[PDB]
Amino acid sequence: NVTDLPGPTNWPLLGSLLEIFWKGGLKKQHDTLAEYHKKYGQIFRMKLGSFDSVHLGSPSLLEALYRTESAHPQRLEIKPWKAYRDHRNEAYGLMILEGQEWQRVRSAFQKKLMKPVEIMKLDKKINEVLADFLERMDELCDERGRIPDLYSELNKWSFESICLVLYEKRFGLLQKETEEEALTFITAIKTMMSTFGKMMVTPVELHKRLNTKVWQAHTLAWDTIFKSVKPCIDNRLQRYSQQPGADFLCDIYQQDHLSKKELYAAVTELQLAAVETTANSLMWILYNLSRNPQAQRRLLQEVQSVLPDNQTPRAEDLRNMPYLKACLKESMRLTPSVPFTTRTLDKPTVLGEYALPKGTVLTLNTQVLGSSEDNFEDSHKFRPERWLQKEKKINPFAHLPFGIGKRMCIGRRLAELQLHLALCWIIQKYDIVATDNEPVEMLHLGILVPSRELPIAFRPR
Ligand code: HEM
Ligand SMILES: OC[C@@H]1O[C@@H](OCCCCCC2CCCCC2)[C@@H](O)[C@@H](O)[C@H]1O[C@@H]1O[C@H](CO)[C@@H](O)[C@H](O)[C@@H]1O
Ligand SMILES: OC[C@@H]1O[C@@H](OCCCCCC2CCCCC2)[C@@H](O)[C@@H](O)[C@H]1O[C@@H]1O[C@H](CO)[C@@H](O)[C@H](O)[C@@H]1O
Repeated sequence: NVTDLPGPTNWPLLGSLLEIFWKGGLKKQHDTLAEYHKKYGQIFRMKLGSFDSVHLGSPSLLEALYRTESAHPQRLEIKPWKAYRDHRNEAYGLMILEGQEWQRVRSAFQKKLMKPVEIMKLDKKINEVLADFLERMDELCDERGRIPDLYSELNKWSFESICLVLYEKRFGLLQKETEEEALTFITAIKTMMSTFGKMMVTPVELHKRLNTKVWQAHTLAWDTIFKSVKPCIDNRLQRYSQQPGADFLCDIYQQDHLSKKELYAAVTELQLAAVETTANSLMWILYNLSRNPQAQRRLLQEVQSVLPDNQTPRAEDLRNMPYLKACLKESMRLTPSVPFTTRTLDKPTVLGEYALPKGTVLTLNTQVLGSSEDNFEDSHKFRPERWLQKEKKINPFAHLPFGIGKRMCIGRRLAELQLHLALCWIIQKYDIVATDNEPVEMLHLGILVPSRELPIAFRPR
């Protein structure tokens, strides 16, 4: 068939853009899609307005796509960012780069942020950050052990951290009398990150022509952002000019031939695609911990066994902490920072008892895979163990917080590194206890963030 989908009644003009609201709206989209999947099975499809797409929610369909993968996979078109690059005449980046052009840049970095021997080498820099972060932590801690604006806090950490990795400089976000251009560049990011959203459901080209107030905002946001990044990536190059092998950036710029104009673009989308996501999972892991004392116990122990005394962690030991590394796992399978990624076919393909029309929009509901009762017994349970007892099962195509395919998360490594170190110093110097036992809903706003302030307390030892 072709119209056997099935899916939710196709109600006039809107499509399912009805229930989607008469159920919570966009911020609860992941939930309702989760139900349809429960309903209409492994695969179906819906149309929000004139937007049509088919949802994939199974380990089968996932391999049944991984294998049929193309050389240049591609997700939805982020036209607004593209619009800006063309307008202002700037390069593109792995988020929007395409086909050959993409594959080129990917390879160059891809081969350096996903190679342990290299990533692990970030070792100290991260700790330097982790250091000042905790040093500031107890200061923010009141006496109940709580932090006001935790997310905001963890975001500062992840920002400051990744920029030490990218521009090789501290921005001073972790302590007063050190902000200013720190936050203008931050706002620029925050403004830009909300505005572009509006030129997606609306004709960016139309906007541009009318020079709409919104077009101008987004423009300026990015105009600024590129002005904050450029010099940072010019100092890093002028500094490791005659020192081959040293700077991973300067090495790409020279023996992978890429223009400063391309590096600027690539780095920036790296930062953008980094920070919040990172911070976001860090917070959900903490949260899950605060709700499972036993598992936090078995975790503390493993952090004392491998680190007797309050000594500083180091990339490596992680090899000796299978419960922690898998705590971060299960955490992501129960509370994913990212619910789903999207793909575009560029050749008709086979899925379900169906075959897709080529050029179709696919929404890989990588979330739902977490409750696949056939791969996860008691899906609604935080069990860092299932990922350890080597008697288990779990086909890699059931847990994919970083996306499947070769156009999957390029950060994954360095992300997990950071989410492994910080989490050591945390569970080290602090106990993580629940401030309360009342409901906390996940809300899609780019990445599942929580409905309210996280009810978790940081009591010292
Ligand atoms: C807990 C942290 C993170 C999660 C869960 C995560 C999530 C993902 C996911 C699910 C994708 C989509 C994959 C697909 O197309 O199927 C993605 C793409 C990507 N991520 Fe992350 N990410 C995180 C951190 C990082 C970090 C720290 C960086 C930056 C160095 C990074 C940068 C990117 C980039 C540049 C892409 C686009 C790659 C391309 O298609 O060319 N990520 N990420
Ligand atoms: O930019 C990330 C997300 O990507 C955006 O684009 C993809 C979704 C397309 C529908 C979005 C629009 C629907 C109605 C008009 C406004 C948003 C949306 O998810 C958007 O809500 C957006 O959420 C945005 O991220 C912010 C958090 O830093 C939100 O506070 C902000 O409102 C912004 O919308
Ligand atoms: O969260 C917003 C979107 O929600 C879904 O619908 C998006 C369009 C929203 C439909 C329009 C609604 C808002 C205004 C018009 C009426 C209702 C999916 O596309 C989903 O993949 C999602 O698409 C978004 O894509 C962005 C790409 O950067 C990311 O924020 C993220 O992938 C997100 O899912």
